[PDB]
This record gives sequence, C-alpha cells and structure tokens, in this order.
Amino acid sequence: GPLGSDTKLYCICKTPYDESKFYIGCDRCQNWYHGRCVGILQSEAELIDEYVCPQCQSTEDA
Amino acid sequence: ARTKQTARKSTGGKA
Repeated sequence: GPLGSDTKLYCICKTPYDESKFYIGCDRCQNWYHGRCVGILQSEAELIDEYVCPQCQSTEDA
Repeated sequence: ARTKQTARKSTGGKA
C-alpha cells in the first residue's frame, strides 16, 4: 500500500524500545539491539564499555 | 562503548 517514510528500529531482531529490553550501541554502527538480540551476555550491558554491533563489527572482522 | 541500558529500579545513592 502507500508508503510514507522508510525507517528502521533498534535490535536487528525487529523490536522497538522496551524498558524490558536492554541495549548496547553499535560502536561502529551507532545502533542498539537487546544483548541477546545479537546473542550476547545479559550483564554484557553493564560490564561493557567497548561493545560493538555485529552489523557494524562485521566490517571490523577483527 | 555506547552501551544503552536502564536503571529505573535504582533511585540515587548519595555515595
């Protein structure tokens, strides 16, 4: 049907912000997903401060 | 990193 504007959401898992979901911002992608949204630890949100997104990190490929 | 988390449960400890 008629389209207005093309936009996206956080987690690569197609899910908007939910104060029940905790995120981590793609250091290189600049976006967020639920820790598990990308298969990461839970506390990974706190014990973290150098996390990168898998969508962006993919380019870094270590 | 740009960790995006929440802490609504916490109020604010003086220390």
